[PDB]
Amino acid sequence: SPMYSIITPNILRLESEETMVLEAHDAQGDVPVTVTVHDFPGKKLVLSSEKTVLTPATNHMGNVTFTIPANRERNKFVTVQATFGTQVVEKVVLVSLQSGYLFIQTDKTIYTPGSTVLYRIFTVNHKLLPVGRTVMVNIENPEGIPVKQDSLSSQNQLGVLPLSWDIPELVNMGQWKIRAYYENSPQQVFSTEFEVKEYVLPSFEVIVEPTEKFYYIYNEKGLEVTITARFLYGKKVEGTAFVIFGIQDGEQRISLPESLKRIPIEDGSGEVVLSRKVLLDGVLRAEDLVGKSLYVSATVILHSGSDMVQAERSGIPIVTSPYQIHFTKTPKYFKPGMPFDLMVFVTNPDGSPAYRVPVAVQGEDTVQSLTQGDGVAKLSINTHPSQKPLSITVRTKKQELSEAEQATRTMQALPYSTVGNSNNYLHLSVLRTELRPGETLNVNFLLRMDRAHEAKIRYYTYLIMNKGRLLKAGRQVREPGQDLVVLPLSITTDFIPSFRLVAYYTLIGASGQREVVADSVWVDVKDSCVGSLVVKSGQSEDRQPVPGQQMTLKIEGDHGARVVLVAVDKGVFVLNKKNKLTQSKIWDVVEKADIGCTPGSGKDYAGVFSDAGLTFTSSSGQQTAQRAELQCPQP
Amino acid sequence: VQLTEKRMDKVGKYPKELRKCCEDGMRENPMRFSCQRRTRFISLGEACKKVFLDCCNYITELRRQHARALDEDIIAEENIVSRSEFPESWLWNVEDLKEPPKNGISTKLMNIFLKDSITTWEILAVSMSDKKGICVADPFEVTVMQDFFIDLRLPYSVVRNEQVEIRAVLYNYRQNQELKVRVELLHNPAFCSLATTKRRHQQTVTIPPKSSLSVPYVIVPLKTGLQEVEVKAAVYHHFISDGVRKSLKVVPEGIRMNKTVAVRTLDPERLGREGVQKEDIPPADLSDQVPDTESETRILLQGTPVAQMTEDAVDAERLKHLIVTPSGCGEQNMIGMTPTVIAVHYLDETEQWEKFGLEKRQGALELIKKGYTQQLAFRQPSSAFAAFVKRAPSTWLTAYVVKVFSLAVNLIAIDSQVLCGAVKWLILEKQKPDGVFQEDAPVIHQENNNEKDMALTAFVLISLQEAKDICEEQVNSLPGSITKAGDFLEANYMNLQRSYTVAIAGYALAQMGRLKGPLLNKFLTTAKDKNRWEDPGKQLYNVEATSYALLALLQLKDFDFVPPVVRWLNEQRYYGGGYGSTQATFMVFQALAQYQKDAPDHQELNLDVSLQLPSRSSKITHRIHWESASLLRSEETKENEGFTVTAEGKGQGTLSVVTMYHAKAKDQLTCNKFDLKVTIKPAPETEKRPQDAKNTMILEICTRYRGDQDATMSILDISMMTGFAPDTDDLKQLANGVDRYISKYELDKAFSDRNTLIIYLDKVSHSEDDCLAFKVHQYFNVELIQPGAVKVYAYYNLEESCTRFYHPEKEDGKLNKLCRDELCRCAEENCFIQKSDDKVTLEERLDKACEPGVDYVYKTRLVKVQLSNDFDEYIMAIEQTIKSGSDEVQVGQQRTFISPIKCREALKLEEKKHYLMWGLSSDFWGEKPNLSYIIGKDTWVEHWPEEDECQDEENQKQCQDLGAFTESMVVFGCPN
Ligand SMILES: *[C@@H]1O[C@H](CO)[C@@H](O[C@@H]2O[C@H](CO)[C@@H](O[C@@H]3O[C@H](CO[C@@H]4O[C@H](CO)[C@@H](O)[C@H](O)[C@@H]4O)[C@@H](O)[C@H](O[C@@H]4O[C@H](CO)[C@@H](O)[C@H](O)[C@@H]4O)[C@@H]3O)[C@H](O)[C@H]2NC(C)=O)[C@H](O)[C@H]1NC(C)=O
Ligand SMILES: *[C@@H]1O[C@H](CO)[C@@H](O[C@@H]2O[C@H](CO)[C@@H](O)[C@H](O)[C@H]2NC(C)=O)[C@H](O)[C@H]1NC(C)=O
Repeated sequence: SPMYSIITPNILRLESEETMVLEAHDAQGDVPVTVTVHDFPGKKLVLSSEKTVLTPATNHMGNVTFTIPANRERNKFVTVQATFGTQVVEKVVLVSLQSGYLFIQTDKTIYTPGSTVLYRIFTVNHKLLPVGRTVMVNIENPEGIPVKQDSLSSQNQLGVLPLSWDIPELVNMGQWKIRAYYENSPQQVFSTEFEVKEYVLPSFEVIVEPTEKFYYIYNEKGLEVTITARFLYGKKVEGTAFVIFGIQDGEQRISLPESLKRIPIEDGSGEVVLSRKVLLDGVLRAEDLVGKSLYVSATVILHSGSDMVQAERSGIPIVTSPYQIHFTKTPKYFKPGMPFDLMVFVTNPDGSPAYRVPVAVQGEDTVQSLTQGDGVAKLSINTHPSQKPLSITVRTKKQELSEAEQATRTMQALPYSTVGNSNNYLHLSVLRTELRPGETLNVNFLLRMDRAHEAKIRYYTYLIMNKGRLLKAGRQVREPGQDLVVLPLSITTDFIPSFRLVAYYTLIGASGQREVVADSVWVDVKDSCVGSLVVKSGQSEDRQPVPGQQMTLKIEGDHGARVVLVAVDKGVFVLNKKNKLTQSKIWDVVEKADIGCTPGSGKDYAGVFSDAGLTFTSSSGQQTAQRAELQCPQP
Repeated sequence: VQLTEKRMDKVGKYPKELRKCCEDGMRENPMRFSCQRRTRFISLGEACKKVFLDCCNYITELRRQHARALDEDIIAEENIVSRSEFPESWLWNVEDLKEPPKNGISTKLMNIFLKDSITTWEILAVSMSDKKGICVADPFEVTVMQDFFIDLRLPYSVVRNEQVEIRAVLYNYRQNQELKVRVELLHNPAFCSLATTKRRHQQTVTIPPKSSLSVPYVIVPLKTGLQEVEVKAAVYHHFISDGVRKSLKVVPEGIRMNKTVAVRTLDPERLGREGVQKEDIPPADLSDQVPDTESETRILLQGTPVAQMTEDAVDAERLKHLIVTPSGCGEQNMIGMTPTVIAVHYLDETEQWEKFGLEKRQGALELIKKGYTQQLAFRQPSSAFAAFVKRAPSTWLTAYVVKVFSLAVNLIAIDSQVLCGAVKWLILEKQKPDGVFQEDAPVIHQENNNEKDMALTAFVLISLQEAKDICEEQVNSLPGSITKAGDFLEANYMNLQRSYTVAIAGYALAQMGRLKGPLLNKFLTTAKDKNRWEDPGKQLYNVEATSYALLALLQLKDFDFVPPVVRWLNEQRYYGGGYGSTQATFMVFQALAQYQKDAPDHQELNLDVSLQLPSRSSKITHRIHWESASLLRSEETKENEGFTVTAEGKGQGTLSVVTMYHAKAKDQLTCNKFDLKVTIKPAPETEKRPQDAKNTMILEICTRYRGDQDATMSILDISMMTGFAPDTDDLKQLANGVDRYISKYELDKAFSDRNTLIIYLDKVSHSEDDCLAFKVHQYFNVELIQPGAVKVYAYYNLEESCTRFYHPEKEDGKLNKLCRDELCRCAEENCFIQKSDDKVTLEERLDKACEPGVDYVYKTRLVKVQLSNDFDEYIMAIEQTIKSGSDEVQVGQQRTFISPIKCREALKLEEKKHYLMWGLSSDFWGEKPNLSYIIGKDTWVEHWPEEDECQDEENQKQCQDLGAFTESMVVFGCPN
């Protein structure tokens, strides 16, 4: 009795390279395979041939990759054909009308009326390679009204679209936006915002910043702040400063009137404190403030002139712990009997990861671990083969922090299923490292099943899912009686920013029916460039630059590559600070487009495939559910 | 004892929606305005008033106690995220990497010149390879640093013979080392400095670490124009050899004036006579001219009444030349569009882009884009458009905006959402069921209450006919709304009294063809001389009304009434060779250009204008021809001559003649429609001014309209004195206060002739003076400064205005700064023959009086002295003409001798004492019969002792010297 498998991504993007992975379980000789796709329901036919031969000498491997043409256009669906001689398997898959990515660069985020906005539009596909499409670029004022409209193509420009706009000296104040969409996809629009404010050039600069990035509520020391003021040419200021503290409730601000203090400024340096006493008198009860944020307002009046500068530091997070703990990386499903690996995510109150945070599990600690630079550490707990849902709690245990200062977090992990009640599992485990392209990564295949059908399992099929597409496919051999097999996977620049790994095995079941156990795991790689680009001083170091001077710039990039440059004042660059066009911020947009949802595993045997962005369908009666939705469950 | 903190504690109470009114009430007032007084200027609810009143009541009593017994008194406020001015981005260029790769590494050297800014630059790079995709590089930091830096700090402008003290600021950036520097001001004969040709002026100064130093210089500018001031610096021990060379502008002693002299339509045939047209043009008055200033007469020939305008409306940097007024308000800002729109239309319909230049068009379209972009700043929810951003929306203004927008839909992209929402607004919300339109804002334009209803509906109905077949499907009840308004017109039209309305509403009715019979007669008989529809006093409105009447005449295709009207409109240019205001200009522009487009007459250009200036030997022969990119020609003369113009054969055009000169100060003699009292007083010395301000003063303006109804859109045009600058805090408070005494301030130095501050007002009360005051700071100390000017005027009727000058105060003997040495004696040399040495022998007199230049030699007796602030007038009676010039003068007649203010102390002429004077024919000033004299570098002034006092010791020596001179000049004269 044979078995024939068709494996395909969850949502099929039009006009793009898509892989239809085919196999053959238990078949004497080889069988011709042709795949064809139709509109559902209708005799349309978007692809005809594309044949592959399932050679026994190659374990029956099949690629057949094709791009679906875009034509007559409630969320559309396509019926896919998988003919293996006589018996044919079909699937109703969801279609996606999504071009790719537009990125918008702006030299500054704030402008004066009169000045020029220098912006570029980067046109790239799903592999983040440049592609020549038609794009439409608008400039809106804060009131939504478009004041500049352009239709331009991005071919021969190899990606880049340089544009310019002069702000008239009498114009709307506020957050002007730059909307940009592919003419192929007026549905999907990309935006960047900038301000116009108005000409304001203060005499001196004031920076108000606390000694701590946060406030610990029970800490009786209070929130100390350092007021620094100095002229634009580095003269230390002498004057007076009026500070006042307040609590921000999401986007509603409550001024604490009794926190207003008047301090003298001596040699550009000043000191003030918001006490816990006065803090709690601005509302009561301490715990209600955890999650709220504090802000300072500093007004510095000179001793010489009447000149006066204001400065505001807000978003100072009130915390019960200097650290956070997250389970957003950890799978939500465990396999009773097998070990369960936790991907604990530890962040500072602001959002950035925290290096070296000793963490352990509640109920049974010891062993411990150490956080990497990406703020992740792995923790495993072997629990009993129980059908009961597992509730885990992970605390932190940093040295030189009090026990009442640490952070705690709970998650709920539901059991597998093994339909129907056969208790045979597969566990994928990976080492948590700062892994860089070019290195090798060991992948552990753990088997747990009754000692009767454990000799029949000869191979594991593993599948790579990268950037929503199917990446690589292969096999993993197994000698009967083996409880663990390792896979040497060679990571390249094709796995950035992150890749999923689905592994499954199939056999004649314990009772009589087919059993197909599956599991998935998520692995993050160093989220940087596919190529590279470096800017440094071309001249032999020597001495520092001087105004109006000739200097040399070295550009270390990729052959044939096009490099677009701009030189901005550090004063506006550090003034962003959220619309920064980083490489990390580029991959973040690729991750939030990725499919699907669950950071690994599933509710059942085929709930794994859907939660990783795949549709498994058997020649028997074992398939995944139909995905009619494009996005995920609400965060 | 806190006051700053007792403040904000009071703002501490009161709900969120109210802290605005309390905050603004706690503030003081530039005027002495009281608490209750401040109210009723306040525009919000009465809940807002109750807080405002309670809070300044609270504070004015609290600081009223501070006087009884150096502490701050300001607001901490909320949310100012300041600093917007950052250095412009650069290196906006693209380079691809074509160097042979070394395992990916494709190094590409790139050479650049760093900007001359002391800052830290952030170079951002983004790669794009069709092999390996996009790659955003890390920021590269370059800290551009300089140890020593000079900044030369000069005033915006200095008036000739003023005494500015400039300063050279020097910065030492070194973090732990004080710089010693040798700094020098270089000699420039343009101005008296401490540096002369004799010896230089260098001095050593030591600048502390991480700080700056100011080095003052006194300069007395002798010549007008742009003069170069240069300080040079050589720092000790370091070979840092730096210097700064800026240019300060020395303006003359009065106020700039473009005086329109003539206009005259140039049309041979038409009443220009078969005796082809001859045109007499009188000399410009220039009676009030400033002694020793230039003038210039600009004669312009126009091939078409619209030509200068067409030329200007098309160009971006000459577009502002259509209007003498500021353009920072709802309807004023429409220069950005209106002229250009009609000008492009005009050239489209007459097919002239070919000869004129097609390149200019794409340029012209960009202006209308820009203008449109600007106009959107005035647009509110929903689509309503107000005269000032975030303020009560205007029915008149929206109507206007709807017109130009509707008439632009073809030229640039107009958002139909923006356009049709406005038409949707005017109709659904502003039109009464009677067909009339309502105005709920304060009126921008020309004020039973018919005609109020009749005029505004006329203006709105003219707007809706442009949106007719654009907002068809967008706005449902357009065609019915126009009908309602059209019906209201042809019923009440026969009751119209004001000549203005009869035209505008006449045109509105003409557009429908509903101006007929008895109504048409009404429209036609309202014109004086059958060439204009005009009203008493309302001058620039008559240019507006007449223009409409032309548009109505063209709408009726009645091309007999038209010629004389176009002639009249052609010549109503009293502010330069131009109509003055926006609404005036764009109205005549449209109509005159509409005449060009709707003419059944091939009125072609072959004009042959010849010019004979009595100053030039050669005639001037201009030939303006149709089919040549121009239709323009101009000529300049430095002399104020009366000349004669001759036009010949075929063409209807214009001949604008305008002279520019500098009229003296002196407050306007007959403010006929506006009252103005201007005051400047020293603020208390502990007021706390900005760190650079040497001295602060309070400037109070008080103005009142002389009409039976309030004046609408009006302007204060305040030109600061020299070195002075207005406190932008106080002006803000005046415009952004919950009270609000102002609609906005401009502070625009268009260019040159002293930096100006423009204040927009919604109205000027005719009931009482409308006072507002504000602080001015003096960032340089100056001596002998000339008065700054202030001008009020109605924005839409410039004919009504008032000009006053303001000046600190004497208090007995004006002071210099300084004398003590040659620097002071340098300045005085300029005026009056510098004796010095005090020899002055009889033999020395005869040599100097015999200069071939010496035209007159009088013995005068000083009758009256009328010393002003800018120039001194000495009225001298002639006692004996020892030598008469081209100016004959009788013994016993009087001549007025003018001297600069910087020479009063040197001349020291006491009233009713006798003098010996002489000088060149160059000294003569202002033609007969009454002549004046200018005491200049060639004017010998000397005291003539009286007879009763020739007995004294110091006099008998000097007495018979003058007696020997008197005879040896009458009896014998000059020997050679
Ligand atoms: C009051 O009446 C006076 C006249 O008495 C007028 O005020 C000024 O009058 C000047 C003549 O005395 C006018 O100068 C003309 O402006 C030209 C500007 O050049 C243009 O540049 C633009 C770039 O945007 C180009 O597109 C054009 O093609 C032109 O080239 C000057 O070229 C011209 O004289 C020049 O001066 C420059 C100085 O840098 C020289 O380098 C050059 O060799 C040449 O001699 C002349 O100055 C001027 O238009 C005008 N200034 C104002 C106010 O703009 C006004 O008509 C009246 N004032 C008002 C507004 O009431
Ligand atoms: C499916 O076919 C592709 C394309 O033939 C294969 O991927 C690589 O193909 C290139 C052809 O130049 C070979 O050099 C590589 O060795 C192949 N890489 C491997 C082994 O995966 C591959 O056979 C299949 N890849 C997928 C999408 O599973």
